[PDB]
Amino acid sequence: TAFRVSVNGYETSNENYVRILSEWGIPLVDQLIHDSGIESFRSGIGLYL
Amino acid sequence: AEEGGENKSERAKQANALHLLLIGFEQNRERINTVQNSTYSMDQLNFS
Repeated sequence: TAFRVSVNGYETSNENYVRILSEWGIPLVDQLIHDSGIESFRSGIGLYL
Repeated sequence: AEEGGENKSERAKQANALHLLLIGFEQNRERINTVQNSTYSMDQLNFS
């Protein structure tokens, strides 16, 4: 993808969670949900029914 | 005193590391946790 998320021990998981999200923001989450495949599942079953 | 030096032999070497490791262990015991491998940084350790 178009992200360079770097995970480091400089901060805790929550602090990295705050830092990582603050660095990039919501657009990173859009890819996360897209990769989850849940949206495709809704279209799949919906298309069939 | 017995060895007359810290790095004068392999036996003395073990004392040298032990002498400095024990000195190191006691000097910086407040920066060391028990089990979990502590992670720090310049900001977290005040290094300029």
